[PDB]
Amino acid sequence: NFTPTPGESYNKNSPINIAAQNVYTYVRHMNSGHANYEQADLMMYLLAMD
Amino acid sequence: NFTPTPGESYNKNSPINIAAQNVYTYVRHMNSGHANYEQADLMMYLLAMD
Repeated sequence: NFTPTPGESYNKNSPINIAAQNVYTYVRHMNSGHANYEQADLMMYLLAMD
Repeated sequence: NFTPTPGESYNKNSPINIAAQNVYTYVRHMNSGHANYEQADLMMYLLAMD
């Protein structure tokens, strides 16, 4: 019986936040336009999808 | 035992600021969208990466 986790996180130097930065600059630099969401909104969406 | 430096800088006519202008108009004119950072933010990022 398990709980899905993003890993431990205490600050922006966490691997989930560095991954949020990496995936947000991948997605934002592939989509023409001004986004309305930040990197943390995209990673929280990406965990809710999990 | 050395200290890495951007060169001497007293105003915007400095070579680090002219280089900031040059690299910022290279990066901004290759990326579709409205940036949120200025030229000085990009050059300070580019020195922190060094």
